[PDB]
Amino acid sequence: RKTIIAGNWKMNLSLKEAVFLAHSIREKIPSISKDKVSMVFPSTLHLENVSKILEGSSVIVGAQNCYHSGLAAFTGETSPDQLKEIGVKVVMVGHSERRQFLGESNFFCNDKIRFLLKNEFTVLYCVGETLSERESGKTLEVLSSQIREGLKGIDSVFFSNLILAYEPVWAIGTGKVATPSQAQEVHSFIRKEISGLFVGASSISESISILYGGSVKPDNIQDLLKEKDIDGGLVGGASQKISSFAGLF
Amino acid sequence: RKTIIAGNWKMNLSLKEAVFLAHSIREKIPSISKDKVSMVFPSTLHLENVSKILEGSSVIVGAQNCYHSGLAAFTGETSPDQLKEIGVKVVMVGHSERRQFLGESNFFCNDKIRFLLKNEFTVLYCVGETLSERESGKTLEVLSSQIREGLKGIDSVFFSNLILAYEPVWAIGTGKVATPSQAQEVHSFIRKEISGLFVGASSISESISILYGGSVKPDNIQDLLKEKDIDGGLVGGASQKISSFAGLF
Repeated sequence: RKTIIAGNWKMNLSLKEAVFLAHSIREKIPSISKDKVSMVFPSTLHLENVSKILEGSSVIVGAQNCYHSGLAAFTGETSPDQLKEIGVKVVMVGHSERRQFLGESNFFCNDKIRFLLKNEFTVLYCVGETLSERESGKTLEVLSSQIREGLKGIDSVFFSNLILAYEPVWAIGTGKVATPSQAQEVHSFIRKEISGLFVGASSISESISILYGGSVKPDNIQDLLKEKDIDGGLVGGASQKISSFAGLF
Repeated sequence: RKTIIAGNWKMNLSLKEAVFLAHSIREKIPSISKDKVSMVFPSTLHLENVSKILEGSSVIVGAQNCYHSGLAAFTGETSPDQLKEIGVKVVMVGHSERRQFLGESNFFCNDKIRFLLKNEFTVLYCVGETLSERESGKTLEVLSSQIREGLKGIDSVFFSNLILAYEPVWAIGTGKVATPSQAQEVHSFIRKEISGLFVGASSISESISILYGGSVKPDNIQDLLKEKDIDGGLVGGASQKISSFAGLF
């Protein structure tokens, strides 16, 4: 099981800032990442640039979203054919901001995930429940649906290229705040749902990385990683400056 | 009233192809565009690149989509702040592929359009009805709604930066085929709806460019431009190779 520290740059950075961050990362992170996998997700407008900078390093670049098609007539969308051409082979699916602000359903996630995994991409699939869902007792039902419907029909032989993240959307500026034990109990559940997904899923459920996607910072990373089923972080704000990002490793 | 020939590269091109097309365009189109405005819309992954190539030329670059926010926490989205930084000041809203495959509503179009126009961008707003809408007699109701709800609350002083396109989605591989008179009667209607949008809209309705977005090719462009209310093209396939694109001017 890999430990992964993934920085999500969201739509927060200028191209100037992205390029400075990329160079800073390339100079520092490979020397301190050690056993941990380093990953970054720049805005699509900046991917080509950032990708050229990080070429030759151990820092993996991913896209924040894509559409489930090769080159074709889909105005506004990015194709995995376009990403592959610039060496980007990781794509994020189902981020809470996309589910909430862009109306992405489990089913649209599933079509992305099927396409990406069939075509040799790594997928970083995000799940998580809102405060209203949690307050209504729907944590289990929502997570279980996100996993089952998100991963429906995916050939088990492709799960080696699937990474999960749990976003405690309920604590995300709500301002409930999530403890490492609260995160742990969700990660254990999620891992148990993977173990039930298809016949013979026992080994895959134990090797799959499940990253924590709530608030992750140098001051709480070690406490999160100590939890048995937490395998890293999908990190927001702290990933967007070199000093905080480097502090995670 | 400007005549505009806008090429939509959709998600159809590799970065290699986009860069070759950009250089080809820069070398040829400025010498033949003459009175016509030339515009291109590359995939977002390629915009930085293409934008650098076309810098200093008369060929205008636009984005195929964006979100209605400055830099902020919207995973997967592109900000007009990011576009402005690389000199892209035109954004397309409401393309039929986005309405159909990405579920974009009139209201989500309206929020994009309000944000873009408030912040000194030019907007290329696409409208059009499906075969089922047309067959049901909803052409008027659909177009009228797309315009009224799309442009709700937009300060009239910003309409100078609004361009329209009509996509005859009903004829778009359906395979009904649209004549220049059929296009004309829609463009005249659309122009009449703009003239009713706000008090004193008479002059703006006569100066606004309304581009035809059905099948546009060197062999039918002159027949389309002869129609009284057709002011250019938003062009798909023919825009994606230099010889066909140059044939439009």
